[PDB]
Amino acid sequence: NKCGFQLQYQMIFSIWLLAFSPQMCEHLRRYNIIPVLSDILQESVKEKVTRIILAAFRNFLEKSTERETRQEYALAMIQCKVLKQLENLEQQKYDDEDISEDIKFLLEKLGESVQDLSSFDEYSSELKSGRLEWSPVHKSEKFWRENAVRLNEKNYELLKILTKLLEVSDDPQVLAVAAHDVGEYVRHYPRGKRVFEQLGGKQLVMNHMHHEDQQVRYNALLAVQKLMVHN
Amino acid sequence: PCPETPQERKEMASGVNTRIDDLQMVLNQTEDHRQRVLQAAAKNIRVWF
Repeated sequence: NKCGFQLQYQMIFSIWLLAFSPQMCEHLRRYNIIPVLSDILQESVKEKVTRIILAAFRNFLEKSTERETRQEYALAMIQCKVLKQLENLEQQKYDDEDISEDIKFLLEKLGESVQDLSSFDEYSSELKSGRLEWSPVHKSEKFWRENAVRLNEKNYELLKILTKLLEVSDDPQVLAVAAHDVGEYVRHYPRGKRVFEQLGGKQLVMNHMHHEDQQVRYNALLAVQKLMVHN
Repeated sequence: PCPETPQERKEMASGVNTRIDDLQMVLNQTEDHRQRVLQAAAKNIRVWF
C-alpha cells in the first residue's frame, strides 16, 4: 500500500523480528517478501529503513533452516539485483558498526551464492532442464572463461542441446539465452568455432538474427559477431 | 594461402565467397544496431546531461 515512513519502518521491524525464528523464515517464503523489501530499500533512503532491511536480509540468510532455503533466498536477492544495491551501500559510509557488519555479511553471502550458482554443474542441470532464464551462470565471466571446455563434454552433448534449443525453441527468452550461451562459448574457446560450424549453429544463429523479438535479435547479433570475429 | 589443385581452388573460393557474404550481412546488421542505439541515445542525451 506504500504507507508512510513510520509505517514502513514498523513493518520492516516486524518482518525482521519474525525472521529470527528459522521456522517462520522457512514458512514465509511463500509470500516472497524479498522482492517488495528490495524495492522499498531502493526507493527509500531513510537510514532506519535501510538498517532494518539489511538486518532482515541478514536474519533471513543466517537463520534459514536448510542450505536449500538459503540458496533460494540468495537467488531471489540476486535476481532482484540486491547485490548492486549492497555494493553501493558499502561504498557509502555510515556511522553505526551494525549497518557496516550487516552489509559485509550480506555481500559475502550473496557472493558465495553467486559462485555456487556459477558452478558448472548448475549450468549443466539448467541446460538439461531447459532453464535458460538469464541465471547468474549465463553471464558469469569466470564461469564461461574457465568452463567453456566442459561444454564439449558428453561428445559435444551440451553443444548439441544448445543447437537443438536454438532450432526448436520458440520462447524469445529461451532463444536469447541460448544465443548468448553460444556466443559466450565461442568467445571463451576459439577452438569451438569449428565445432559450432560443423553443428550448423552458425546458420541457426544467422537465421535468428532477424527474429521477430528484438530481445532475441540483440543476443543473436552479439553471438554472430563473436562467432565471426576471427576466421 | 592459395590452392594447390583446381578442386582445392574451387572449394576454397566457394568457401571464401560464402564467408564474405555472411560477413557483409553481419556488418550491415551490426551497423544498423549501432545506428539504432545511437539514435536512442541522442533522443535523450541532453536530458541525461
